[PDB]
Amino acid sequence: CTIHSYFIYDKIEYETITISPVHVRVLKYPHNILFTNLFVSNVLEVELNDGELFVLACELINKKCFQEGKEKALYKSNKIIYHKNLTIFKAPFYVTSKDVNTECTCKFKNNNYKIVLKPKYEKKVIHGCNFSSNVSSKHTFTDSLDISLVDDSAHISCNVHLSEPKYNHLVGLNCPGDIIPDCFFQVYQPESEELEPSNIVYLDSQINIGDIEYYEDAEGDDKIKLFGIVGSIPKTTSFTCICKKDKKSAYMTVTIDS
Amino acid sequence: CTIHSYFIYDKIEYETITISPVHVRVLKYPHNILFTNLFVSNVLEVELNDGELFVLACELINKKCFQEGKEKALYKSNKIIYHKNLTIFKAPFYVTSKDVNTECTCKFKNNNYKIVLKPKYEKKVIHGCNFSSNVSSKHTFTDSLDISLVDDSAHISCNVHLSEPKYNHLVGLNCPGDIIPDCFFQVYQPESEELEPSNIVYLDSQINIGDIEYYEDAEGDDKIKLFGIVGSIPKTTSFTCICKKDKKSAYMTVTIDS
Amino acid sequence: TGDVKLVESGGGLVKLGGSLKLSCAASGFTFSSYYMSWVRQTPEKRLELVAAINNNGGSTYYPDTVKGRFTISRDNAKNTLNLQMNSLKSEDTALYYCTRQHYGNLYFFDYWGQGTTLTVSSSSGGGGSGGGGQIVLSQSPAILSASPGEKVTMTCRASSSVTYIHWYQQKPGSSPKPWIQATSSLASGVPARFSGSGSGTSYSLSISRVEAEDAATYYCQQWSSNPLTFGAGTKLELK
Amino acid sequence: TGDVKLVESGGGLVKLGGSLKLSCAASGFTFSSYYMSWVRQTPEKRLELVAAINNNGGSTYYPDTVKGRFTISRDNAKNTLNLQMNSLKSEDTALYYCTRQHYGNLYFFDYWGQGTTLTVSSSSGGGGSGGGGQIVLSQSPAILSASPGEKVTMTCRASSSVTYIHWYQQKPGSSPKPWIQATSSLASGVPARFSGSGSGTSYSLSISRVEAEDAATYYCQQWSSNPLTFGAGTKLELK
Ligand SMILES: *[C@@H]1O[C@H](CO[C@@H]2O[C@@H](C)[C@@H](O)[C@@H](O)[C@@H]2O)[C@@H](O)[C@H](O)[C@H]1NC(C)=O
Ligand SMILES: *[C@@H]1O[C@H](CO[C@@H]2O[C@@H](C)[C@@H](O)[C@@H](O)[C@@H]2O)[C@@H](O)[C@H](O)[C@H]1NC(C)=O
Repeated sequence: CTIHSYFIYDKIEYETITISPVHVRVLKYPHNILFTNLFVSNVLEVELNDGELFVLACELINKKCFQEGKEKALYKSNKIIYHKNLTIFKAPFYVTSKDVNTECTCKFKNNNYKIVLKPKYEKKVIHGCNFSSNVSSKHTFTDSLDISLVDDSAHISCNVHLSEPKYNHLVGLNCPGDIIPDCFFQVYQPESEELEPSNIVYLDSQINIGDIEYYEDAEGDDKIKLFGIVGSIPKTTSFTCICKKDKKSAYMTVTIDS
Repeated sequence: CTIHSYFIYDKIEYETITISPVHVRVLKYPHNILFTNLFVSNVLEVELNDGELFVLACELINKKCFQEGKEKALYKSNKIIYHKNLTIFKAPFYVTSKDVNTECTCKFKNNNYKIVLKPKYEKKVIHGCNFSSNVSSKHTFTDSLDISLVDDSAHISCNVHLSEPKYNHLVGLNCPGDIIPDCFFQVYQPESEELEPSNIVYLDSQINIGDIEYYEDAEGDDKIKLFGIVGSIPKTTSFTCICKKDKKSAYMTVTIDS
Repeated sequence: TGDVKLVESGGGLVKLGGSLKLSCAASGFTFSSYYMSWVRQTPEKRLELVAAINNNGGSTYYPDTVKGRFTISRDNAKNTLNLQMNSLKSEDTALYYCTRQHYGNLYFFDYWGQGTTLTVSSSSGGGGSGGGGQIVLSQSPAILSASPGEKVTMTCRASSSVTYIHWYQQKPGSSPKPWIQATSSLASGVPARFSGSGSGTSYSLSISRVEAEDAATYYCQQWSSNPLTFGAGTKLELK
Repeated sequence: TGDVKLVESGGGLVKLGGSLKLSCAASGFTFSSYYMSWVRQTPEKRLELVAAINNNGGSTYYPDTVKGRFTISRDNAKNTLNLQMNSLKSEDTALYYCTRQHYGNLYFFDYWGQGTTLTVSSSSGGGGSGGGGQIVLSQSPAILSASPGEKVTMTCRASSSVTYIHWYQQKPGSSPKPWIQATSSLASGVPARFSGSGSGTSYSLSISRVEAEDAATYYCQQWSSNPLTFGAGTKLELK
């Protein structure tokens, strides 16, 4: 095993070993960790950066915390670590809107300290293909190809190529029909130069990075699937995702250099 | 008149005035001029650069010269200047193949001096759209969109954007059907932000540059139209060209910054 | 769903000065990618642009004959086109077609609906309350009676320069149909005997060998400046 | 021209050891953008890949049962597919379909021709000289006799892991037709009562309410490693 990625109380501070933020190289967490020891009127408002961590040390949480918002807003984090009553919050790389927050209640002493986190919103385009035809959407894509414009029984590609020493982008698609395979948790291998098959594989195995954040959304019969990549990849990786609506089909090919 | 471009014996050495290479600013010719005064065995072989000039001073040419090749090759120049028996040759910016040459016969004294020019071939991609479906072609395009893949009665764009301080590129298309308008001598104006018409205009007026070289080719029912641009343009210019095959149509939009 | 379809609803009879709303249901295409228009056909068979709206619905145009009385609107989510017509005059009595153009097809009216009739109600006929402050199209002849197998030509003269002309063919009982796109590019299915040519103020449509199938009214149309205008039509006859 | 069409020619009767050339005429698509295959159907109704060629025609694959006897070729300029068959054996007696896949459709055989028959000529029937050094597909049951309005399920087991299965439906007198793409994505027009599921070595096709229209042979197909293989088929019956 050449396990080499970031570590946040994951299984192979330390206690088969957990790792706070066969060769198993441990990378020191690439982001800032914000620790709270348990502000104005028993509540604490905190702005988090994309990927920034927030750890709370509190042994009293009477119900599920940081799983709901303290206003008309749901700030969803993909990693809410619960261990030895030391909850861990990982700020996402994508969010539906700026008007979003999450709440946690820590019963410290005989007072309810409630934490509220907000995002330092940054307008982010998705490097990918929009195969839908609605001009109304909360998502912006680098490429577009309205699948309704393609002929029945035809197959057309929409290519996306990424070429940066270090990456920090969102890759995804918008499909008004069926997505093949279950993108982006599983992607379709690139085409061979020889007469060889192309299989469905997990994206994690193809890119070979840990905690690859995956995001999703839906706006009518339009499905949005996305994923975030932060850092340099070991090798130039390519993969595909198919969108298909009735007799029309279009496929997104993605090539990421390094 | 603010006539401001290159000059090669054109009408408004000097003799309403001709100009060897109302405000009329004369720009000194942006390329090297090669003069022959009239080599091995009464013939001269010369390699020319893209845009380089070659002037022959000879008062005796019994028939049309530099209009035909001295081998299985036709090296076509868009500007063959005939004035005061001082023929001028302007090397093109596009050529079908490397195996190409042109011949001229100068009756100097009592000996036939025959000039032969060849190109310093450089593999050049065309910034534009290939709407055809044949993999066999002598031309390479930056973008492709096989029009046979588009649905009947649908209209899809293929965009090309150029962004360089100084340009030296070929812009064009390959259409398997009808080209609208007569591209690239005349192009279709860009789309208005308001409810205003878009007209057919000459490309020369849109880009505002002199001697914009235009090239063409055909491979079966596939029509290739191209044009060359060398230098910085006064302002960010955009224009369109439509390709249409039966009920299918696709349009190339071109935006050139500066 | 299916192929392109435009269905006009509303219309009937309104007193002079009255109000009426017309609607158009678009199906079989991405509606939001097309410019939409209301184009009417007078009892004299003249074609006139009544209103036009851009793709997003933020820009509209109305000729001076309807400006301040009619209002064009679109609902891209419902795939609908609307026209609220106020202070109706006798001049407004026409068949109202719903039709589309795309910036990418050189603003060619490739699909037209069957039309919805409006009858607003002394006599009249001719002209059309238009012809002022616009490029006018003069077609000649008004009636071309030719013998089969003959080469025919009809002309379209423009009051001032137009950079292109579109030709449309209309047979009784049906709406106009695309015939010649951008001066010389024949529409899909149009026989090779047809040709289109011209520049400046003079354009033409020619048929190398006329047949029974060609008998129809051919209209030329320009859009080099607002408003967009059509000619009166050349009725091709083979008696 | 028109819609996708694949016409197979040649075939008839050849003595054992003889030679024969088959041809396929492709029309209605950009042929050079598709991978082409010759897939035969034994008298036992087994489907077997005979040969495959890539888009440019530079890469070919032949299973060990035909490798060294058959040769696949394509002429992208003529829109043709050829198969030269040498040293013909009794095992080669089958209906030869010409069919297509695209890398972009997950190599799904979306169009198949009607087939060309070859009769090379003691008795036999079963197996198919295949099943060696390949992922084998085991379908169960061979005959599913169900009553209308019943929920039915047919299974497709794979000798070793496959990352997806394609389902095809075949009714007597016609070639196989796309039914379920990439395990669970129904083909165009396929009723909502049909569903497909699975992973690893176990996959299935289910029908929520069986009807007279569903009566057909359903084949599963895998392409996770060379060669590409199909199962034997589950004949759906409603007597
Ligand atoms: C096109 O989209 C319209 C607006 O969508 C709404 O706003 C976006 C930003 C999302 O929040 C989405 O979930 C909302 O539905 C719809 O009203 C309209 O019906 C859509 N049109 C079609 C044909 O789907
Ligand atoms: C596709 O192209 C084939 C090869 O074209 C030939 O070579 C190119 C490089 C040009 O020189 C061209 O003028 C030549 O024709 C053709 O043989 C073939 O027929 C073409 N296919 C179709 C359907 O047009």
